[PDB]
Amino acid sequence: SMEPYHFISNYNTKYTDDMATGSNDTTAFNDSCVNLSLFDARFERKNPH
Amino acid sequence: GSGRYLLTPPDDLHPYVPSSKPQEQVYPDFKPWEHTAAEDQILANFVAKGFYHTPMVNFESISARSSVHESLVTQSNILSQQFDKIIKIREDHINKIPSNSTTTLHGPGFQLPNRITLTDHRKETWLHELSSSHTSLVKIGKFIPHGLKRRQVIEQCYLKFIPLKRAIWLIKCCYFIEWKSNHKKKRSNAAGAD
Amino acid sequence: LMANNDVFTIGPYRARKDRMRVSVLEKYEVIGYIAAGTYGKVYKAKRQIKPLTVFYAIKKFKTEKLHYTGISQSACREMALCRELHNKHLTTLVEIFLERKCVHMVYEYAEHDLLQIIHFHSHPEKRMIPPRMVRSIMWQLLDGVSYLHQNWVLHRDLKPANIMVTIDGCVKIGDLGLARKFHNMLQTLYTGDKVVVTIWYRAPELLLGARHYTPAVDLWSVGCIFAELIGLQPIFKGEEAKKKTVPFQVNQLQRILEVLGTPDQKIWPYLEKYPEYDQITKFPKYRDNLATWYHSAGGRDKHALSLLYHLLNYDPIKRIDAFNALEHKYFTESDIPVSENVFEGLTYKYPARRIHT
Amino acid sequence: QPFIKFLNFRPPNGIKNFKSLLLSSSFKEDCLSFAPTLSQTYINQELGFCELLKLTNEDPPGLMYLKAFDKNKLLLLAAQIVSYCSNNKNSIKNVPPILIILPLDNATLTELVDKANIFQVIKNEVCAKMPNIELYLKVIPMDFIRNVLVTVDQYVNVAISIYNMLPPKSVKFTHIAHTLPEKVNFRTMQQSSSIIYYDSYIHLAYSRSVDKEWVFAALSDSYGQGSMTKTWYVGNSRGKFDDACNQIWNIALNLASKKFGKICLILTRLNGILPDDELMNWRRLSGRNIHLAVVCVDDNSKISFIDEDKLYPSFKPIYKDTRFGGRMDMTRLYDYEIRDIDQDIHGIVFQHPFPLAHSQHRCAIRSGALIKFKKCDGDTVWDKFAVNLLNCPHSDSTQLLETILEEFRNLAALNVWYGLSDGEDGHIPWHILAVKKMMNTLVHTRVKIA
Amino acid sequence: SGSFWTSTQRHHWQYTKASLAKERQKLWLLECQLFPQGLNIVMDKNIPITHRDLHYDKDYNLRIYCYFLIMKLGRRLNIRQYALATAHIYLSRFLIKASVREINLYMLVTTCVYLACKVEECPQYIRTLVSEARTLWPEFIPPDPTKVTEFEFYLLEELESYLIVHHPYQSLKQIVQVLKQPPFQITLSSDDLQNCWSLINDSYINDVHLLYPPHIIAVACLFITISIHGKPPKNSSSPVQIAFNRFMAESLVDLEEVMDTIQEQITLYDHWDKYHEQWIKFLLHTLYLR
Amino acid sequence: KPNLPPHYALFLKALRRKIYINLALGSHNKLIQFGNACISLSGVPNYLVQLEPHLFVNGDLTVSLCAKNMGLVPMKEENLEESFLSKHALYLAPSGIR
Repeated sequence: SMEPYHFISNYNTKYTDDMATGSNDTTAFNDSCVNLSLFDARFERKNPH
Repeated sequence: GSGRYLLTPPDDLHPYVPSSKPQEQVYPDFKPWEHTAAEDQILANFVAKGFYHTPMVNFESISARSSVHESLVTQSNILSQQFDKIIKIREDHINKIPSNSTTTLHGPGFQLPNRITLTDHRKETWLHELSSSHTSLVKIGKFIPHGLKRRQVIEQCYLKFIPLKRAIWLIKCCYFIEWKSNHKKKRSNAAGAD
Repeated sequence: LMANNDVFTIGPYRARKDRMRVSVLEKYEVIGYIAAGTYGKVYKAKRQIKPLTVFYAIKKFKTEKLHYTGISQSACREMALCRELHNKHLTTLVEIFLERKCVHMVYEYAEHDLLQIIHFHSHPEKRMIPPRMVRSIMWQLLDGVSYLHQNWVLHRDLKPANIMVTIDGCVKIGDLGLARKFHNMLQTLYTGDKVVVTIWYRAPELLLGARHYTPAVDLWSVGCIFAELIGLQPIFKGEEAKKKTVPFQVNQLQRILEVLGTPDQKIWPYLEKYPEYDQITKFPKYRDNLATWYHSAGGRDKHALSLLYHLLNYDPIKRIDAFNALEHKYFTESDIPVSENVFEGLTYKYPARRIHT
Repeated sequence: QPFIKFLNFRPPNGIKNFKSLLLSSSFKEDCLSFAPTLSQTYINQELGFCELLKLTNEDPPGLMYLKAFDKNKLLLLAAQIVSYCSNNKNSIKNVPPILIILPLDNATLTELVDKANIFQVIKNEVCAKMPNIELYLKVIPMDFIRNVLVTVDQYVNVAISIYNMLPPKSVKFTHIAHTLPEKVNFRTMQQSSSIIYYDSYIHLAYSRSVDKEWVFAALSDSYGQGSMTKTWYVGNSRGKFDDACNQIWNIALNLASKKFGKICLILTRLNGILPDDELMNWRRLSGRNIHLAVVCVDDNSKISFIDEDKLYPSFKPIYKDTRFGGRMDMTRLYDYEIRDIDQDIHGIVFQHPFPLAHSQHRCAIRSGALIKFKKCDGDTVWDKFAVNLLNCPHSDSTQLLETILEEFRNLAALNVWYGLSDGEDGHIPWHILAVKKMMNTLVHTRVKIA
Repeated sequence: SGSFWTSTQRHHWQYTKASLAKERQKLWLLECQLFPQGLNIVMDKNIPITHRDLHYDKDYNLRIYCYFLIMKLGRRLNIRQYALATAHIYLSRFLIKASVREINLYMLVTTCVYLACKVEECPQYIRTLVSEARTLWPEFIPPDPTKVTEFEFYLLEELESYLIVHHPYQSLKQIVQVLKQPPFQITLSSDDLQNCWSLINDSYINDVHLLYPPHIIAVACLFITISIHGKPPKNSSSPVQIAFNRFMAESLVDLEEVMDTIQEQITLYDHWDKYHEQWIKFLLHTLYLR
Repeated sequence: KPNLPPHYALFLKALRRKIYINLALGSHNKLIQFGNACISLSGVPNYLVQLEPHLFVNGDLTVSLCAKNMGLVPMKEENLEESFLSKHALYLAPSGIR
């Protein structure tokens, strides 16, 4: 239970760059007002055909 | 140039080793022609003879029926357990988003919009900037002035006709920044005073 | 117990196939025989239904020049390579159609070739080609041969006949006659071809009978193309030759020597390993007149000289590949930009193709 | 699901776009404030562009404050809309689907059917003057417009309830992820009995009312992909009933001609009773085209297991005094997950077959159940959803029952993302809940044939 | 192995499993009205007749005989493996769009070996080719090479000029090149490299190459070889296995295709048991030489 | 099991009828069989109690109890007016017909 002044639609981000910037740049990806690992947020990436 | 060259790149493709240095990693099923040293050594040592490469493994063109015989009964469960271990390693390390924060139940990142020391001119125009219905969201959310008393926030909100969702965002932002500031300036932390 | 020529074979599968086909009298129609290829004839194809007139071309590989001779290597390699290779600088193969006897490929029809440009400049008014047009055409042809190089497929045919241009000035190197994919040579090149690209544009490795010629022979052909385009004459307009499986082209080597000069062990490291290197020792010893031969042309010096040095070098280790030739102080340094459309500012129609109706 | 605004979640299957037209007659001063904020909360999440409609005159856009909804004003409004459509001639096909939002002045059935009549009159007067125009109907209660306690964190759900009506109808907000399995289990030589090991199931739920007129149906993939929901008023006759039971199999085979092969459709009869006429129809229509597996489904707790223990379900110590567990998260072990109760279903497979809750002419084989606890402390009955297998195609029916339950849990968890119900029943699969909502709120209208 | 992405194999063939099933169903509905009679099989008179689907369709029973006969003609003529692999690809791509109860199989095999040897730059003249096809099979082949080359013409007609095809062997060479790096530092023994090459050589049966890229087939056969060499206390010992698990996981070559390829190899080695030359050879004999 | 033979579906009806008759006789004449129910003549429970017999596969003859909260209220002489008969649905009690 967070107090209801925690759930703010966050806009001050810094993920206006591209994906695969280096490796494991999830620190600037998981930004919201809940950690994404509280849902088991799995990435999906495959070699396409 | 006029048109872009043919460098033959891949489209969006994961290399065989992402840990490698970024310019000598071989993409899967992907090999363009490039001038190198072994090619000119072959050309130098193999004129007047003709060059062709016999394959690496001796005894090609033979079915593996009497080579891997009992791959059904005795030897399927080992394959199933090894592929289960590969699937588990994949789902638990390669794709799962790691929460690298040990403070609160937010994600890493998520900073509050930063307070700037603003005088009444730029704040007076910024509240008029909020009041329209065509303005952006990122550029406005990148900054918010401080010292905004609640009387002035609610007063200019119901006086300048701010839309409802942006007004709720502004009130929640003032709520959160006051809560974080007052939780910062706390000398004593007893059971009940936090 | 033995078989005859009446056993059960493909026969029923013909019938189920032969009711529903599409012919060259149905999708397209003919206009006029343009005499390009003697071995395989070329025709012009009107689309069968602002004006959007006839702009197609048919190659009809009737090799009998009877009862069903098979496909040739020059047709099989072309049908294997042209159908899947695709670029801005290649002729687009629209369709294959297989008639009662032979094969009918349909590509796009082009406005003119480079040989028609040289023949337009063969009238004795001598409209020497402006350097902007020839350097833009050179850039576009080198990008086309770059795409053809990097996908692991050689190109042992490069003549000004089978290099095209069009309206909007797009160079298309439109003939994969003798190309091959050299990734896994199960049989080497000398055991599979034994002769190469035509006499006026071959390479000194080929003239000295190399059995593992490297992919730089297209670069020598491109340099001969550019020397032809800068002199309005083929640079080595060679003389043809007559138990040895080669006629050796004993006059073409004399021509390419007396234009460029002799080699030795210091401009060519492994010529001693050649089959008939001693057969080069029966000529005189010329120095060069390369800068003099460029001096007997237009005055656009100091940057075509270095490129014609680098391309026309019989050091097949130190020859210059395509992507390292697309920056050689000719397209970065500019006084008018190299575009894709080569016909900007030049406002004349090099006239249309001679159609034998 | 309720964090869908506070995570900027956006649908994977692309956007759908429309143009809106609110059509109210009661209170203009509140719908003027309602329509732009709904269009703005539909634009502000990447769900397409709802460029709301605009006519010539002084009306604020996407609105027409009429009074006395009747024939002449609807005819003039249809003439106005067809004049707009004659104006905007040259455009793409997917830019113009339009929809009409009508406010229910009283959230009942007698005015829902009248607003449906009003929209049908508008579509009839529009279609004959111009074909190929495709407009739709959305209804909203008036209270939800003029209650000032309606949060703007709630319109988001209403926005999703437009996104599941646009003409790409069978592609919705999200579907099941199709993850890798837990155990690999390479299928070698069997054991060699007549076991099948199917590849793609197809779920179907049909029902028939107590009076023998209405037939409701819903069809879904094993991941909730190819959804169809339909209703047929058969009436007193028995030719339209055979026609509807043929069309159900028609749509089922139409979806079946999309997958691999070795495919087993599972048709579930609602409300216990499976009579003989429907069984004669489904035995006539079936064959070697597909393998069926009949299933009887019971929602109401006629058999009532009452739970009485204090120790196992560990939300009960946290609900008893809110300090028993009550501990800190120990935020260096931070690998947790917010697990919402009312969507934590437990599967039961009974030891012996059970009688059906109605129709004492046929018992079952291999009964099972989905069971959802109540978020409270102490002895109380738990909610349940009884599944009863009746006709298995192969042998080893217990494996088929466990596979049916493992598919039914996914089809139950899908029902919140689709706008089918709120967080009130995470135990019922979504197509059975759709059939139950239709046969709960649609049998009461009486029909006349003209 | 120039570039498999943006080639013609990734575009105009190599369809998914539902498209292959739909094309096989269209083939079945094409051959339905051809002969509803069946086959008059006689040995002891004895004349029963199959239903249209009891066997001799394209399910499993003749594919192993097809690969065996292609490989027999191959090692008789002594040409390299890439030509026979391309001939098997032409065989499968022709039998997808045409039935086998109307086409002489041995001429189709010799025709496919001829076309693949011509297009992969290792030519075989028609005289020695049809002489070997006569000296191995004294029946089922006419002395006229013109019938063989008309079969060549219609085979070029059916697979509509899509001749060149990338192979899993090149990607196997690339994988065993990249496994010699400081992230892994492993190398197989030459007997297990031959075992992986033989499994790739064996996987041209069982209808997998029309669905997946070839590097997935290379990774599947190499995984079967490595995990069947590693075991013949701790569970996942012999850290060649551990480095290969980390290579397959850390590289994003995806799963759920390798699973299908390994399961397809298992069902191929299951179907190899109930296989006999007698019934299928006699069925060919009574289907052509009645 | 998947379709009952027509002696088990009669044994169940006989057992249910025996249970409802004995339950009606044991009580003080205050409870009739409504048909798969036993509703009191007075309005004391104001719900339907339903006894459903069943026999399992190992021979465990059990009865299941149900309590349907329908609004079945008994009516009397002081209800035969328009205000009650206009908006109620009547039912014959020991059979279940309307």
